[PDB]
Amino acid sequence: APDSVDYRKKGYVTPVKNQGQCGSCWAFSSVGALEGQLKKKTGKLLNLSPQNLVDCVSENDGCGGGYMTNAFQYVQKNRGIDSEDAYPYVGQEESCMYNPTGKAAKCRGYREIPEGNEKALKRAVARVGPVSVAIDASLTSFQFYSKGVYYDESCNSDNLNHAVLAVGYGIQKGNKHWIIKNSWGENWGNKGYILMARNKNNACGIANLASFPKM
Ligand SMILES: *C(#N)C1=NC(N2[C][C][N][C][C]2)=NC([N][C]2[C][C][C][C][C]2)=N1
Repeated sequence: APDSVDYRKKGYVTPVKNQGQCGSCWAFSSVGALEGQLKKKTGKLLNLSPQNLVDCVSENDGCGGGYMTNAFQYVQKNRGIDSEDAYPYVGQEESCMYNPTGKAAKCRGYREIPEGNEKALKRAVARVGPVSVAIDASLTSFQFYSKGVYYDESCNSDNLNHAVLAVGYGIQKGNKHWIIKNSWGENWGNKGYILMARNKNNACGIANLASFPKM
């Protein structure tokens, strides 16, 4: 263990989920960050509801994509977000079914990492916890990733098409990286995660759309 951190070993990360056919990566990413702050603030965490966000964040497009900051704003204005148990994931948008009795967390706003600043993202991951981020995950090599530290210069930092969650950082075999939680199931990548090159010119745009909720 070098100059690094891995929140999976600290109870700040819930099990890896599978968004299914639905383009809800942004909802899983948002919930992931919210869950981390729930643990930081209260000492306990709980699977929050991605469906709640898919069905109720009108500024977003449901299974057609969306932004994490919009989700954080919703939780704030809504005065809460339901737990997974109270508002189960069905993988398809349905009418907003938010129920305050199932509230499991709330937030008072959010902060965005300065665009392209990986040092700032590193500081946020160390001082805040899991951070919602967006990347270019369109490359076939990204999708079939299995191990090691992913680095492909063909990645387009101007084409963020998938939202994920930075749950740590460190170094493998001399290769600095970010520990990334995806939402394509535990069967994807390495147990649901991917190690992405860190301090390599903001590879794949990892620090271009990073944010976290405030509690
Ligand atoms: C996720 N999952 C996710 N899915 C989509 N789409 C739209 C195009 N067709 C597939 C489903 N879109 C987005 N948008 C985000 C990309 C990363 C930056 C914030 C928006 N996410």
